[PDB]
Amino acid sequence: RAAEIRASANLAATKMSECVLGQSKRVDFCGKGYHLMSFPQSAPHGVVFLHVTYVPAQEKNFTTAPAICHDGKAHFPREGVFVSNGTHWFVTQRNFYEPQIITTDNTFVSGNCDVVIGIVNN
Amino acid sequence: RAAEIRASANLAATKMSECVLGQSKRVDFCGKGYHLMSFPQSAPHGVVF
Amino acid sequence: VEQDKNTQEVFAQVKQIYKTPPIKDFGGFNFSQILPDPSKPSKRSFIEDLLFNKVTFNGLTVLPPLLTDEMIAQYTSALLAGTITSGWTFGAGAALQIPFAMQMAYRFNGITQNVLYENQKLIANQFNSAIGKIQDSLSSTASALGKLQNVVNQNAQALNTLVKQ
Amino acid sequence: TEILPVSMTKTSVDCTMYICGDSTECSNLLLQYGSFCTQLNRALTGIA
Amino acid sequence: STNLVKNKCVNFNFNGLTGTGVLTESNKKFLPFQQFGRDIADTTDAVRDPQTLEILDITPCSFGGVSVITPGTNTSNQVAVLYQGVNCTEVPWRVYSTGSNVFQTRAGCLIGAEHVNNSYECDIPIGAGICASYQSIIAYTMSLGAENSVAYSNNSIAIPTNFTISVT
Repeated sequence: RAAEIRASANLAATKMSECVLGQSKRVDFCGKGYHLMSFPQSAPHGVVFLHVTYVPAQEKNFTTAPAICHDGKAHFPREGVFVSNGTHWFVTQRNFYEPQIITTDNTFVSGNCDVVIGIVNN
Repeated sequence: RAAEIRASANLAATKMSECVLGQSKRVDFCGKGYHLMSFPQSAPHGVVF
Repeated sequence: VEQDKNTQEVFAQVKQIYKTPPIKDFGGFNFSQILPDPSKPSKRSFIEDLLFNKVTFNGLTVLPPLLTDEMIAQYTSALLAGTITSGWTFGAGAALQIPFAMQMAYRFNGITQNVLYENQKLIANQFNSAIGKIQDSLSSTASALGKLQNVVNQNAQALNTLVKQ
Repeated sequence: TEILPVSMTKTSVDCTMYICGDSTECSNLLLQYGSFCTQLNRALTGIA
Repeated sequence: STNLVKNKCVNFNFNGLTGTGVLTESNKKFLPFQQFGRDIADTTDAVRDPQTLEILDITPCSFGGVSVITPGTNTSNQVAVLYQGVNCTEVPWRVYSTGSNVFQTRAGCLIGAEHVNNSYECDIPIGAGICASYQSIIAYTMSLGAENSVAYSNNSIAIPTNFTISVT
């Protein structure tokens, strides 16, 4: 039990200590998500841990595009993805939606639009 | 053996848990480089990573 | 009960049996044995079949696992299904789809995407034949399973010396 | 700077010399404990 | 001496060797110099009887532990009983054993419970993949969850607009 206690105590040492000093991505540690913090309280032989578990959620079935040609050249983007929410087309992110104008600042160019199947013209 | 297998299970729970579901900087525990995912299997009493 | 707790801990990591849709279309990717074959009633991969074959009273009862082996097989099929279609974001968020082909570009750009739409076959076939080589190596090479054999042989000899006592 | 053991000295035990000191009468009485020191030495070789 | 009976749990005194179990017909091959058998660690696994000189084999008659499935004395008072690892024909509680329904598991047999076709996130484990509950006792096939399929394509998305923060 003490080795179990010590394994749990090293777990406990790992959990409250680091579970506060920085973002720590290991699961079963502090949060099933992008870890940021935790808050412990004592108890007669042990501790309590509420975990910070940020979750993106409530998914749908919207649309996105593989690539967009512009003036004969194909675009494969660094950040700013081709998506659509139904009506208007924007450049956005991995996890959510935040539009930007397609510019040379937020888009990078790679290859011509004549070989890849499923390309859309713009 | 129950302590070691549960130490192995705590390892085993962790290997599938913290070695697939995101890209952290974990190395030399699960994986041997820029780790990206892993693909387990059953066994009689074990796992394959 | 802690072995039952052990098995549920190591195997029930996600909340439902997620599945990829049975069509396999990313851009020419081959990994026929990492998603198991639902035409087989076993719902397991081939390596598991060889795994099952390869390994070899006065009250020393065996109580069967609650998570019995077909459910263990159904669990691990989900755990194969969990990570190969839905990426790295469901431990950040919901198990929601985002395309795997541009996931291969970002799963590359952390290590730009001109290489993937032009060389989709090449970037794929690196992993494909290499996992193909090792899965053939898993199928062909025996004696790679010391530890479970060490656990079972020690425990069987633990049982055997226990009954030898 | 932190300091942490990583092994110990690898030790093994002759069952019958340590428990008898090379005595036939002692070892004969010792054999009726069955498989008694195979598991100790297995554990210690396992330790080894 | 008396007469010998096979495939029923009896107690036997074979030439001073006292033991318990179910005797049946053995496809093994005793040589004539053999007197009896054992297999591993001094348990007599087969015996040839001292008179008719025919081979029987012995397994001590099937048994296990008994477990009770009761959902709490505040919620109800009815039980289910598990017998661990027996085909539930060689049991001879006679008020329960004859009754409405008796069910048989790969880990033995269940008394006072009926199999259902359902699927539930089960709570009280039985063994062999079946588990029991009060819901009168049901035992069934546990569900891992709903089986659902996150569908991929290169040209579709699923955009969260809210979050589900869970704090445990």
